[PDB]
Amino acid sequence: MQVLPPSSTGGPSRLFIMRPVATTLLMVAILLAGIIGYRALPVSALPEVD
Amino acid sequence: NLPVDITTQFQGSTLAFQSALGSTVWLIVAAVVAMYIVLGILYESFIHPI
Repeated sequence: MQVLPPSSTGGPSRLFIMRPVATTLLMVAILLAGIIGYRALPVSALPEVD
Repeated sequence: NLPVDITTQFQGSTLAFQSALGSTVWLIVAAVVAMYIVLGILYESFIHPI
């Protein structure tokens, strides 16, 4: 998508301002996934470079 | 009054049922969170998914 005139003054992110609940729940899910990952993903001392 | 070197160990239904109990609560919580998120995406509202 090249430099087009803004679509009804929203740019390429126009639909994003039309989704309040969607955004709020998306970032709630992102925070929950990050918390359960930091409690679940595998933290090692060194990379697996053998 | 068995000798102190006598221990016990069990297998089968007890382990399966304990694993099921451990999995059920987290499964229900994650599922309910997922439905809340998708329904909020579909309706763009707070109390409609509830």
